[PDB]
Amino acid sequence: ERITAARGLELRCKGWRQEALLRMLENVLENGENQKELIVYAALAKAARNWPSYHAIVRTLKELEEDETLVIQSGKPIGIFKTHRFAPLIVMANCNLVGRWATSENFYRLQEKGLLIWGGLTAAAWQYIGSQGVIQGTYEIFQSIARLHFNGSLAGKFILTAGLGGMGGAQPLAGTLAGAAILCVEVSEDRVDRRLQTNYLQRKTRSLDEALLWIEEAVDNLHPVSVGLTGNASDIYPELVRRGITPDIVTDQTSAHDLVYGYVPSGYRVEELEEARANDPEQLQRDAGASIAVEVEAMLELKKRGAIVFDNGNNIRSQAKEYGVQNAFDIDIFTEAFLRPLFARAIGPFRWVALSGELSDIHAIDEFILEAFSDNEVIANWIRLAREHVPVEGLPARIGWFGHGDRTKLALAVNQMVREGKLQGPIAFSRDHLDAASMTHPNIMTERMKDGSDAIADWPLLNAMLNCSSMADLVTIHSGGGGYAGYMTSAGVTLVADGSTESDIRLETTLNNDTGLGVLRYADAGYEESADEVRLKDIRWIKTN
Amino acid sequence: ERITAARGLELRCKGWRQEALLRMLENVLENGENQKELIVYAALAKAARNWPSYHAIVRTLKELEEDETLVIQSGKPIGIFKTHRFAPLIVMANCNLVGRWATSENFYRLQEKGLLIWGGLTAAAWQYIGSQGVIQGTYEIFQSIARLHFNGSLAGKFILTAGLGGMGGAQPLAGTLAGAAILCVEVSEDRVDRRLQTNYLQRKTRSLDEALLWIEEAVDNLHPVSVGLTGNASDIYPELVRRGITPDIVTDQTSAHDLVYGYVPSGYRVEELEEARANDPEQLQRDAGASIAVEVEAMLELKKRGAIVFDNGNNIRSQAKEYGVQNAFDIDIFTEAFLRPLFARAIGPFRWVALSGELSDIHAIDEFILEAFSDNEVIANWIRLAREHVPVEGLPARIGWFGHGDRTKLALAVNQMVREGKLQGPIAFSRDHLDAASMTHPNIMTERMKDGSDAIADWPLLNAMLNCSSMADLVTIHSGGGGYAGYMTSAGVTLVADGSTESDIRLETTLNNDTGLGVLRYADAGYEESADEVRLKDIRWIKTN
Ligand SMILES: NC(=O)c1ccc[n+]([C@@H]2O[C@H](COP(=O)([O-])OP(=O)(O)OC[C@H]3O[C@@H](n4cnc5c(N)ncnc54)[C@H](O)[C@@H]3O)[C@@H](O)[C@H]2O)c1
Ligand SMILES: NC(=O)c1ccc[n+]([C@@H]2O[C@H](COP(=O)([O-])OP(=O)(O)OC[C@H]3O[C@@H](n4cnc5c(N)ncnc54)[C@H](O)[C@@H]3O)[C@@H](O)[C@H]2O)c1
Ligand SMILES: O=C(O)/C=C/c1c[nH]cn1
Ligand SMILES: O=C(O)/C=C/c1c[nH]cn1
Repeated sequence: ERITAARGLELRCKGWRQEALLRMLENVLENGENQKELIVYAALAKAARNWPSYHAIVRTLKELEEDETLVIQSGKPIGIFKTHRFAPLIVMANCNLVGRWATSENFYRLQEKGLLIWGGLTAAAWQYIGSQGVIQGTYEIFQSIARLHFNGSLAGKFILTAGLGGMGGAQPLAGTLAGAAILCVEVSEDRVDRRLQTNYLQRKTRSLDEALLWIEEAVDNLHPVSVGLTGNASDIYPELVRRGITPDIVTDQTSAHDLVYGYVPSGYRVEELEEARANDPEQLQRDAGASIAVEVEAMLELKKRGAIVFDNGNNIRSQAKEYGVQNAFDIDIFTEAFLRPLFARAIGPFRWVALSGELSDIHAIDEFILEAFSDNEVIANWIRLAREHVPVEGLPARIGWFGHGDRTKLALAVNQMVREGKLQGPIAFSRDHLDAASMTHPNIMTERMKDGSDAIADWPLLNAMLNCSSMADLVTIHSGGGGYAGYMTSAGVTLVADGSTESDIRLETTLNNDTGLGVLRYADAGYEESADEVRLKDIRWIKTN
Repeated sequence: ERITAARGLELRCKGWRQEALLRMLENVLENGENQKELIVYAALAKAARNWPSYHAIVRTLKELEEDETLVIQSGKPIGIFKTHRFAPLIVMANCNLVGRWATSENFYRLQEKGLLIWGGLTAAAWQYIGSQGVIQGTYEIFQSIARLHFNGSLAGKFILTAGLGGMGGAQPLAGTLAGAAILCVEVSEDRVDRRLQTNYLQRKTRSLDEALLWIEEAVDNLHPVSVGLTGNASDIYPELVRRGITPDIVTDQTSAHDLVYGYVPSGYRVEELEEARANDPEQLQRDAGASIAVEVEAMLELKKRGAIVFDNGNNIRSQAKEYGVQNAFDIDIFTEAFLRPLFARAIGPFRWVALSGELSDIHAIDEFILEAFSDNEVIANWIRLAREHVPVEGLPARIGWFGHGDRTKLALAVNQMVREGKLQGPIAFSRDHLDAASMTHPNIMTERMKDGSDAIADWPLLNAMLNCSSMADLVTIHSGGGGYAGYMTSAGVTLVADGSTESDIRLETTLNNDTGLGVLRYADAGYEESADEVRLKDIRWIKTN
């Protein structure tokens, strides 16, 4: 029987802050792409190191007092420590390796030995809310491209992408919300069907000709459509190049970061991957890397024929370069090219979860946002769209990109709504780690920083320490695993709006500092949007020169 | 005019917790090996990124309120954030680079660009107390060797080492406190004289024959002696091999971790190093690496002739291997070979500083320890020796290795002594980062862990987050710079015992968790001393299997 988050108002823990974390753990497994292996998303991002660790985490949370801290180490609960009730209930650090040892080869060996797990960004910290977590980011990428290259509209524009997994599955809905005709190549029919049946996906086919006919009809009419094509991206993309078909936009969101558990090489059936991992994992990686190289060569050709081509944050260019595509980094990254003006003001992927399990709670917050942020036409547009079109996945939840001060405003209003019984139960707040002071990754978040600080990992470490100092409920530091090993370090944070007045202080303190450090990180690198935000919001940026 | 720590009881800041950190900053510069370059020790471990950063840190500390946190990033003050008064006053993260970019070459380039500094372990967190900080560790190494190989006594035993810098300068006194005849090779006459005049060193010479005559007379009589020999270790060590002279113990504590600013190659004069760094830094590194290789070859030969040979934590074996010494790691590391049974109980380099500047404060704490820990003959022996023989360096301070619960006991007694006026002024507590949950370094602290977890850097990240959650005054996360780039990540903590009852809670909470996580880190790796300590001290170690 599949794990699901507890619904309703019956506490299993000593309080609602503890219960919230337990339900978020259950919720990432409920929305997980392979719950049975503790895998939440991204092929091998796990919620805990193993089932023994999971059960001991669950036991510990049920007995944890508000003035204690549980320490979790690469997904394994280690000990319980006395702190105080304005300190995190959990601090965790997942898959951190000292630099010269931070290689994929070392990662697999240590995971085999039982010593670590990769936590993804939001898997091991239990902050994943389903595909919705990434859908506004992708939609904002598509809209930024529209503004930059297509007069503000993707109507009649053709997007090609691949991957309909935990995160990739958001792309068809992001595409059609932006008015685009979007073709998503996916190797697993199982995944195609899942997205069809949750209505992230409109149409499916096994025929490329049929898919292109549908795309053509939509483009010609300026209608949106999403098509899932069963196939391998390293076969389909070169074929479009052969046919001289250049989409207007091309990206990829396959699991290219991991050549053992992620990217399916050309000529392999999904059914034989386990077999291949067991017998000859080395050949499988070589085959996956060669197929990624073919796919990116096709992307590069599409780029030269005029497509807007970009990396959607999966190290696909890094992999392609390793397997011989020397100009792979001619392809843009979505951060530097499209979203960095948002990050520079610490506008980022803020999210919240209705721990009661009641969708009416999300809808009440939706209505609050439309009323209280009505001068913010971006968030107002997004919330209208999400309320109408994003289905419930696990616990009702909402993604909503907010910047400095706005996160705090929302969370304080919601906490009061919990306190006043306008919401049925407490609300958990969190975010992706793809946020201003909380991620360092030279080929994703921090590629080509203005000051060259691409590799500086101080910032997420600072974000974690400051958030611990700011009364958050859960704080985490992650580093890359699998093919992300050695590429990134990030930090996450969870807050529980349980209605109490003491939570008001925690929410205010953490959220102002979580975004505040984000603004200063980009201000330090010389971004003028950040310097403007500092003045607008009276952030205390220290001047030295 | 040289920077010195303020003495006396006049506050320059808004409170004594803030003043304590300001004085510790001044104090590491006062005891610094090259204050003029902000360099505290270890060739390039700096207290701040640059003088502009230093002045802005000083200004900020003078105005910082107890409910605020200053964020420092690789030695540069970034911003001031509202937290609460049971949160750190400072969180800092120094010289952290994502793994694939954590190389010495990247480090130098980024330091050149003005983007980072190496913080050492205790330099950028202002936790260095002078040479005393390391002297008990070295003495415990020598005593462990004595127990293992020489019937409990180094009387009549010959120790050969090199390096009389910030940390290396402790070796002659550690040697003679243990009864040994110790020869210290040092290239700079300036350094030799400094140690002579602070009485860390008994005798100096420029003649190897004279040095060996002195060593021989002492050995023969079972007397202790310390001799500083002006010379290059890569010349002297092979010469002893040539002469068939095998000391009983051989180590090195030169700055072998950095081939640009540290290790002086054979045939270079110290006077020309600056010139060489400017013109041809690449040749200088090659020359330094070749000379380290020669020195370690000599060490390896001495080992085969029966010397107890070990690496004293300066990556000398790593460097030697890189420059061709394939069996360099046949030489023991002091952690795994001698001190790990202490680390396994979180016994570690705890230290405290009399912020009043009054030596009588240290002496009162000394007397307290002798009375309150009298069943602990190890600490009782050490304190007697240190009070008698360790000179004051900068602010009066004391090193004293204590384990779980004992650190807390000491700090609570001292805080009460501050409160009751038995001490003139507040006391700062800290430690080296060479401590149980606070250091990851596969070729120093965590070489050859029982469970193979040598590379896992989760633990210092956890130590920092938990200490932030535990009401510490300053928390830091550092990673390696120079030749340490990619090798290590560590965490430090500072507490201010200012006498208040609220500080009692902070000191208790932080110290129990700083050592408590340390015990659990070694317990997790399977060390039986740790499992014993857990039971003895009722540490809440979670069981999963
Ligand atoms: N680290 C970041 O900053 C960041 C941010 C957002 C997304 N992501 C990345 O998004 C990528 C995907 O995330 P996920 O959660 O969707 O992964 P997931 O593994 O759940 O799904 C990956 C999908 O790709 C399919 N696939 C694999 N090889 C294929 C091929 N050759 N052709 C077609 N389809 C193929 C798989 O069948 C699966 O459905 C990952 O690399 C994740 O890291 C990363
Ligand atoms: N990272 C750890 O875990 C740890 C712990 C303790 C000590 N240490 C290391 O101890 C080593 C020294 O620390 P420090 O603070 O003494 O450095 P320091 O640079 O102040 O002094 C180094 C001394 O070595 C001398 N020297 C350089 N090359 C020489 C040569 N070829 N022959 C003789 N003398 C030579 C220099 O003149 C200087 O006096 C460093 O590598 C530091 O990291 C490291
Ligand atoms: O939105 C999430 O939960 C995760 C986003 C992400 C991207 N890459 C890894 N995790
Ligand atoms: O005792 C100190 O202050 C520093 C010890 C240390 C060892 N290596 C780097 N710092």
